[PDB]
Amino acid sequence: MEALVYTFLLVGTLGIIFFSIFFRDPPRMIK
Amino acid sequence: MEALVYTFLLVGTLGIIFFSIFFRDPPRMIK
Amino acid sequence: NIYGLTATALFIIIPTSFLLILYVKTA
Amino acid sequence: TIAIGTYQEKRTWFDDADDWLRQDRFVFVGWSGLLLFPCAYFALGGWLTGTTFVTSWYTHGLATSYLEGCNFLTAAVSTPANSMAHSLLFVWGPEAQGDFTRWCQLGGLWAFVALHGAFGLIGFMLRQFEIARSVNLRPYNAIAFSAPIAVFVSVFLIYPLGQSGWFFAPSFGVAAIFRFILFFQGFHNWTLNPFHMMGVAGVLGAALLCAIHGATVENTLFEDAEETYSMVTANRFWSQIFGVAFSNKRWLHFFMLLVPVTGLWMSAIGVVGLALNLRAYDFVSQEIRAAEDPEFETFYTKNILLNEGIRAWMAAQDQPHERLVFPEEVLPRGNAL
Amino acid sequence: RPFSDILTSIRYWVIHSITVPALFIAGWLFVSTGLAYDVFGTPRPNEYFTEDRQEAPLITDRFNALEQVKKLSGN
Amino acid sequence: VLGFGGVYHSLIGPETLEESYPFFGYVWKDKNKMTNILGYHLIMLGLGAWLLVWKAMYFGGVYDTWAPGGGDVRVITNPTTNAAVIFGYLVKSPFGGDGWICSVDNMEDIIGGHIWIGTLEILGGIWHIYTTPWPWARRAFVWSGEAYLSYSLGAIGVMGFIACCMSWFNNTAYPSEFYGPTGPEASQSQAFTFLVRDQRLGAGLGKYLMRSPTGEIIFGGETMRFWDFRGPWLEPLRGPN
Amino acid sequence: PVLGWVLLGVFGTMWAIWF
Amino acid sequence: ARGNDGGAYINFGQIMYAIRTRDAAEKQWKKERAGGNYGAGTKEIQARNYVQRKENERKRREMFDDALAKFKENDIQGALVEFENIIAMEPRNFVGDNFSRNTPIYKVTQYNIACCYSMLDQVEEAIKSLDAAMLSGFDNYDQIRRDKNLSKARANPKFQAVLDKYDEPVVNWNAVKATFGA
Amino acid sequence: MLTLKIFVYTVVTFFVCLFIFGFLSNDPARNPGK
Amino acid sequence: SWLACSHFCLGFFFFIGHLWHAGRARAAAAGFEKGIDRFDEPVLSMRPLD
Amino acid sequence: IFTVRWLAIHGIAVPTIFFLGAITAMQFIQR
Amino acid sequence: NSSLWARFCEWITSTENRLYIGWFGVIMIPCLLTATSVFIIAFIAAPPVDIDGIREPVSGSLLYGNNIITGAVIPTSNAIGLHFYPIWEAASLDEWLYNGGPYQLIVCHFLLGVYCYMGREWELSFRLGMRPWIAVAYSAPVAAASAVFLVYPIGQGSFSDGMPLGISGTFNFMIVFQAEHNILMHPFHMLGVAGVFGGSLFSAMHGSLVTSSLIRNIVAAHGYFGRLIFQYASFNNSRSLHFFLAAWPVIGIWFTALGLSTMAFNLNGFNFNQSVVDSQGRVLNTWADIINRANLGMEVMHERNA
Amino acid sequence: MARPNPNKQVVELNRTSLYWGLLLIFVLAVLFSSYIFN
Ligand code: CLA
Ligand code: CLA
Ligand code: CLA
Ligand code: CLA
Ligand code: CLA
Ligand SMILES: C=Cc1c(C)c2cc3nc(c4c5[nH]c(cc6nc(cc1[nH]2)C(C)=C6CC)c(C)c5C(=O)[C@@H]4C(=O)OC)[C@@H](CCC(=O)OC/C=C(\C)CCC[C@H](C)CCC[C@H](C)CCCC(C)C)[C@@H]3C
Ligand SMILES: CCCCCCCCCCCCCCCC(=O)OC[C@H](COP(=O)(O)OC[C@@H](O)CO)OC(=O)CCCCCCCCCCCCCCC
Ligand SMILES: CCCCCCCCCCCCCCCC(=O)OC[C@H](COP(=O)(O)OC[C@@H](O)CO)OC(=O)CCCCCCCCCCCCCCC
Ligand SMILES: CC1=C(/C=C/C(C)=C/C=C/C(C)=C/C=C/C=C(C)/C=C/C=C(C)/C=C/C2=C(C)CCCC2(C)C)C(C)(C)CCC1
Ligand SMILES: CC1=C(/C=C/C(C)=C/C=C/C(C)=C/C=C/C=C(C)/C=C/C=C(C)/C=C/C2=C(C)CCCC2(C)C)C(C)(C)CCC1
Ligand SMILES: [Fe+2]
Repeated sequence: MEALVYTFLLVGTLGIIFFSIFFRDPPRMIK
Repeated sequence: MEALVYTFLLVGTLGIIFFSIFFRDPPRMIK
Repeated sequence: NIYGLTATALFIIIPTSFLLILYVKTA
Repeated sequence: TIAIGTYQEKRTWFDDADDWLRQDRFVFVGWSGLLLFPCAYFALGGWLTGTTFVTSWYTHGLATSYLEGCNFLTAAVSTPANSMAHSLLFVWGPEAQGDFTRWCQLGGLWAFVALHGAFGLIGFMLRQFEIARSVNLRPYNAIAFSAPIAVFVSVFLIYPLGQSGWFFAPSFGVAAIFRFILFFQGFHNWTLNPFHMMGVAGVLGAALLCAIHGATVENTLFEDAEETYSMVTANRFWSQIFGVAFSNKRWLHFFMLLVPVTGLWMSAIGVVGLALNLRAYDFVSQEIRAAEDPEFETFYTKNILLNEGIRAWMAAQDQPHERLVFPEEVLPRGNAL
Repeated sequence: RPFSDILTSIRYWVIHSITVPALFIAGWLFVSTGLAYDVFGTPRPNEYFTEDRQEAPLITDRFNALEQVKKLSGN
Repeated sequence: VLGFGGVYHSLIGPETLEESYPFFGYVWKDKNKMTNILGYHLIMLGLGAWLLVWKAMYFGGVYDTWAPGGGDVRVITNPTTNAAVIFGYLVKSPFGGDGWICSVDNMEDIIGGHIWIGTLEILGGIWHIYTTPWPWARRAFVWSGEAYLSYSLGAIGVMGFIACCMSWFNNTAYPSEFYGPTGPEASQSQAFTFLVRDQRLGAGLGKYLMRSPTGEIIFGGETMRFWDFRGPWLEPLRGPN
Repeated sequence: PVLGWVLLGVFGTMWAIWF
Repeated sequence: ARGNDGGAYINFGQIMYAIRTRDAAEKQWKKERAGGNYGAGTKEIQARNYVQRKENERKRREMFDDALAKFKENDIQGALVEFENIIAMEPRNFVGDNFSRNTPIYKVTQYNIACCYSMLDQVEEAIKSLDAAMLSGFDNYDQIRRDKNLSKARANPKFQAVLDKYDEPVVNWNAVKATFGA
Repeated sequence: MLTLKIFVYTVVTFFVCLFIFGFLSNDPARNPGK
Repeated sequence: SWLACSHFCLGFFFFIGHLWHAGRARAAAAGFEKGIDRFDEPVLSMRPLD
Repeated sequence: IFTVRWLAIHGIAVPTIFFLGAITAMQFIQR
Repeated sequence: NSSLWARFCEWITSTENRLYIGWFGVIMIPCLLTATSVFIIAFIAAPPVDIDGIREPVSGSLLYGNNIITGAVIPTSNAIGLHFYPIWEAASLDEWLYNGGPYQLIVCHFLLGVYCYMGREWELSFRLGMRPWIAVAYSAPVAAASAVFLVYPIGQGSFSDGMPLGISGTFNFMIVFQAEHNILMHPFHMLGVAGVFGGSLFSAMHGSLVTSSLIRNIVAAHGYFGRLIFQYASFNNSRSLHFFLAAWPVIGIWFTALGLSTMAFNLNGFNFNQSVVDSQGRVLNTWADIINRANLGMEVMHERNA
Repeated sequence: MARPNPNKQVVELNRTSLYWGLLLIFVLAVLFSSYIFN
């Protein structure tokens, strides 16, 4: 069962990477 | 190894459900 | 399960990528 | 007179001394200089004297000095014998009883260097605080030095304090530090520890950031108050190549600070853990699997075997106070598996 | 004062020329005459293994450490 | 002599040669005379290669380490000029078992290759002296001194890697008698000597030989990785399997 | 010879399309 | 130099013809660039510049079509005016996706002006325009020597001088023949 | 598996030809100014 | 061993040299080796990355 | 002149020269 | 309108994509994706590999009782050696797995991908009109990766000597490397360690100084730095400071990569064993001798003979 | 040929069509995977 947990954690990290790459936040002013 | 494949497919379907609820598409005109 | 696994993998990658390409080109 | 707050009061010798201390010379003494300079000078002098002349024959059984024929890579100031426990080894203490020659022979010079160096580090941090106040800047530089201070305290003070004695602290030398590194690997499995893993990432990522920032700022320069490089071009480049890129100078130059400090603090916490033999040595599940199944083998099992080899083969000489004698039939060997 | 003034000064050059080599030779003599071997307690090549003890020394004592170091060393 | 010449040309002499010596003076952006210089130096290199060939075939011979009963200097008389074998090395794979041009075995192949390269270099120099780059070449290159330097740097770095590998592995252009044994050679020598000493006292099979993945007999033990070794002292003892 | 055949096929295909 | 609103400052076409024949909004971006910041004002400046570039290209294409129509009606005059207008309002520092460094219509405009002056009696300006076209990267060299419109320019030796400067004979037949003879 | 080898060779050669022809298609660098 | 090590190191450094000088040569030929002109920068004429 | 600069320079230098001489002599010690 | 080739070429070299592709991305993207997919599949589930070629396989899959910290992609078998081992040369898929072919596949595709990644860095730098030297900086990690995965196996004559694509595998590689070669006592590894530590130091110090500078500057920071450690005329220009930042770690990593590559041909680090002896030629121990004892333990312990 | 086709159009699918397509592909995979694996 541990393999499922490890794989899910890795996939979640990759999903966060994908979200950060593509669903980026538009810049604000001043920044 | 099959249990890994089934779980990913089930999670993949759930992931699409999350996208469709929240990342909808703004309505067009006429529609 | 080598042929069973590859058939499942291709059935996911090939259509999903094709749909994504069309959506990108549309937008 | 000096104006303290709304009211103005008469001067005092303290004010004169403070005025002299903060005079703008080549060397900024400041109040902290009264503690940093003597301590640092004596730490450097002690290390140099110990490397050049003092020997380690009576404490470790080694020959660590230039006078005995050692390079710069082998000379060191070695820790006192294990029989000294955690004595501070004052030159006037009950061990040396004021005899300089036998104080040096007993290994007290290591304690001299370590204590004076710790107080020199305190003095340097205080000086970093002081100069920032004089120039009226936020003292972020001093807060960064907390990482090396924590590393020094964890490794040279907290660790031997939790062990049998000073004898297990790092000795001030190159080969001696390599010995310390191998000792932690063999006995503590330090590599597998989660907190070292989070310190290695810090240092390697810090080097990565240094290189990338140096290269980017130097390639997006403007041709020839105002910044000399184009933030827009760098952001575009690193967003189309990598995927994400900085867009805020403050955030970038604070991330560069944040990475190494956090890494070193994490490693220091890990070493504090090791100080009590509180090791992350093994995974029980794989140990059981290997024991019950002789044909099961991973890289972790091989690492465990290598650690066994290091311990068994080095303990004979690395720890003379135990008087260990290992016959050739009990030393671990690869062909015996 | 500026670096150039001291660099081109005459008093500085003469005093340093007459002083530095004396101190270099003083260090040379300190090493050669064997005084360094005594003040710091470093054994000379021959007296590493005394007749009484043919192995590396060992303290195994804390409060009586001075006397035991006296005995272990060849004095 | 070269030092005197260089010092003269550097200290006292025309800084720019184009004013008084149109033959030697040049401008980087120009393409005809840069190719002229390239052709001259190509001819020089071809002459050098042909000098090596002539030395090998005439006025003494090269040291061939594969001669029977220990190598000796031999005068090469039948260099292999066949195009197929010569270019087989160039098309040869670089991975284990093949090793690109590091697998040259007999000095005949070396001399034949040098014949071919000298001829090609002389022809290329002649061609370049009398020709200007075609439009596609002019459209796919940067024509300045630094660009030529960059191309030279890339080529020479690749050649450095090739020389490293050739020196490490090859043992025909680098006879073991002079450069010592190679790593694989040393391992195979150790295994072979152990086998010989064992069988001497005794007086695959013999607990020193095993079967390679393909299916032929090779030296056993940890030295099974070096079963591609081909040494002059050991070929006589090797059969089809 | 699979390499040679494949390369000849791919090069010919590209050239034929152009011609 | 073409002005913001027509004309010419040191119509542009009308003036150039005879000679040859003879902050408030974009402040936030500046302040952000002063520091090492990207921000949002830079984004609006980028969008404005991009839309302006697209509109400019559209206008240049339309007036190129207008000049072609004028040729169809046999009006060299307004067509040449349009051509040098197109040239005048070319982007200052344009890097194409294919590393071109010049807008693709720039080369054809240069060639069209060269042809216009080839028909017109005055020639040397045709040579200058052809040289500019060659430098801009008019890669195809065949109608340079085949077009009947350019025969008048080909009469002048400077035509062949420029062509040899850019299109040089690949092989020196004279040198090889001389070497063979000797 | 001859089919797999042929497929991989075809893909590799296609991509390499694409690379080479793409780098050929570019035009030489030049400075519009000066 | 000496020959292989020395010439591997030299080959690696000369490959680094190829990279450096080739990049510089192409940039200089293009004309923007000295830096960004600060007046009409190529990035400012691109659609924002959204 | 006996300012802080002089004191620091001499304190760092005098022992340095002493030690350099000591090590240079140490080189020739017969083994 | 425009031919299909024209549109497709324009798309590749288009700069409006979220991630630039370019002409180096055509080779980088498929290679990197192949390596990623094969690596993920092999890590999650792959049969044990006979690394040593003695019919004693090592299991490194996540499905064969390994953690994340223990799982790895075991390198090819010793029997294969340096021979090319694609799928189509193996007798059968199970045989291919049992000899660690996926490691070779991943290494080859990954190396191609990283080289093309360096090329792509240069090409986008050119497209944007900036000076093209980020690729030179990137060449350092690429050089180290090439040394670990390709040059060292070449020198040692087998691909089983490359670094396993795992964590505990990395530690095992490092320990065995120290056993065979004194990596610690080699000047190039010392230069690498100095480079990494100096990179961390300079990153922290530069970040702190710049952050404390921005208040709502450069002269004040320079004055503070000069008063701090007696360097008033050190890195006054911002350009010089940033070049130094770039140069220090890159030079360090270049030298450590070269050190590893040279050790691949058995040119080890310093060896001060029994260097100090008293009269009558009796050996006096030193720290180098204890390092030697540890190295001897590691060496003797992994020599698994059959 | 120089003349373009007068009857040349462009395909286009909105985001809703994407979501239906992705859901159909994944749901079919969920249903049929057990049988393919068998
Ligand atoms: C590649 C190197 C090189 C090049 C390009 C030149 C080029 C030139 N030199 Mg320099 N020179 C060189 C090397 C070189 N020289 C060296 C090594 C020396 C030291 C001896 C000199 C000493 C020297 C002097 C003192 C003078 C020149 C002059 C000249 C100019 C006139 C040519 C000439 O000497 O007429 C001679 C040309 C001939 C064709 C006569 C016949 C020469 C035959 C072919 C000799 C061939 C030698 C042979 C190939 C050697 C091969 C050795 C190989 C194994 C390495 C010309 C610009 C003269 C000048 O104008 O000043 C700038 C001048 O006064 N040179
Ligand atoms: C600010 C500079 C400074 C600092 C922080 C230290 C700190 C230290 N030194 Mg170093 N040292 C210094 C300067 C300094 N030293 C100088 C200038 C010299 C050259 C002479 C030395 C020479 C030296 C040697 C040779 C040794 C040390 C040692 C030590 C340690 C033990 C301290 C101790 O017990 O001493 C005494 C500490 C105090 C007295 C603390 C002050 C407490 C107050 C003032 C007492 C007041 C009581 C009362 C009012 C006074 C009496 C009144 C009476 C007249 C009626 C400690 C780490 C020893 C050590 O640990 O080495 C291993 C050691 O062996 N130091
Ligand atoms: C006539 C045209 C011509 C010729 C023949 C050469 C020839 C040469 N040039 Mg070049 N050069 C030319 C024009 C020419 N150049 C022009 C126009 C320029 C621009 C100014 C240059 C600029 C230039 C530079 C900048 C350099 C050269 C160099 C060289 C020499 C390199 C030798 C070498 O390393 O070979 C390697 C291979 C061999 C040596 C093998 C060949 C063996 C010999 C030569 C052939 C055997 C027959 C021979 C004639 C007998 C010799 C007898 C002798 C022992 C007495 C070579 C002699 C390089 C040099 O160092 O010159 C000294 C150099 O750095 N040249
Ligand atoms: C160091 C020596 C040297 C140098 C610097 C050059 C340099 C040049 N030569 Mg010359 N050449 C040489 C030796 C040399 N040549 C020799 C010895 C010969 C005799 C065989 C020739 C015969 C020759 C001819 C017949 C022609 C050139 C041409 C050219 C120019 C075009 C670039 C090029 O060579 O194609 C490099 C290739 C490309 C830029 C395109 C890539 C195509 C593939 C990938 C590589 C070429 C195939 C390759 C050789 C076979 C192995 C393939 C493998 C890499 C996969 C360039 C100025 C051409 C030109 O215009 O000059 C007049 C030309 O037509 N050369
Ligand atoms: C024959 C090959 C060659 C040639 C002709 C040139 C020529 C030139 N280079 Mg290039 N370069 C080369 C190889 C070459 N380089 C290689 C292999 C590298 C990679 C390391 C570089 C990296 C490089 C850079 C980064 C720069 C140049 C620059 C220059 C120009 C000025 C030279 C200079 O800095 O002054 C003389 C150089 C020095 C005084 C520096 C010497 C210090 C070195 C590091 C000492 C090393 C000694 C050590 C024992 C070497 C062995 C190390 C061992 C580990 C292998 C000049 C046009 C500069 C320029 O302006 O470009 C236009 C510039 O910025 N080059
Ligand atoms: C081994 C690595 C290492 C070294 C040698 C080092 C050294 C230094 N860093 C300094 C600063 C800094 N380093 C920083 C962050 C970091 N520094 C790091 C790693 C290092 N930093 C890392 C990893 C980080 C990231 C968190 C910051 C943020 C700063 C500073 O602001 C400061 C500076 O000004 O930069 C220039 C300087 C402080 C001067 C000083 O101690 O005053 C004199 C004090 C003395 C002499 C007392 C210490 C005595 C020591 C502890 C006793 C031993 C002495 C012997 C000689 C030891 C020999 C050991 C043998 C093995 C050779 C000094 C040059
Ligand atoms: C073709 C090449 C493809 C490359 C694909 C990989 C790209 C990686 C993208 C990393 C995004 C990380 C999230 C950033 C989150 C984010 O949105 O940051 C955004 C940030 C920019 O922030 P701003 O400058 O807008 O900040 C403004 C301030 O007001 C603060 O918000 O970017 C960075 O600082 C760079 C940090 C890089 C950090 C790299 C970390 C890499 C970790 C990788 C771990 C992988 C584990 C895998 C396990 C199996
Ligand atoms: C060998 C080469 C490769 C071959 C394979 C290629 C495959 C290509 C993709 C084919 C599929 C495309 C699907 C388009 C999907 C799509 O977007 O359609 C959208 C379409 C309606 O779109 P409109 O015509 O309104 O859109 C107009 C334009 O904007 C274009 O979308 O609906 C349909 O025609 C039927 C769709 C399938 C039916 C959907 C509902 C039922 C299935 C879902 C059931 C879920 C489970 C429920 C029970 C648990
Ligand atoms: C312990 C003691 C003390 C004190 C002490 C001191 C204070 C000392 C000092 C000392 C010192 C202060 C020392 C110094 C030394 C120095 C040295 C030893 C140096 C060396 C150098 C070198 C070795 C160099 C090298 C080099 C260079 C840089 C140049 C060229 C290159 C080379 C790299 C070669 C007290 C009183 C507390 C108590 C009693 C005793
Ligand atoms: C003597 C000898 C031999 C042989 C030899 C030979 C045969 C040689 C050949 C050689 C060759 C046959 C070579 C070739 C080479 C090639 C190359 C080197 C290529 C390159 C390419 C490039 C560099 C490209 C580039 C580019 C492109 C891709 C396109 C456009 C852009 C550019 C320009 C970038 C033998 C073995 C018999 C024996 C031993 C020795
Ligand atoms: Fe910065």
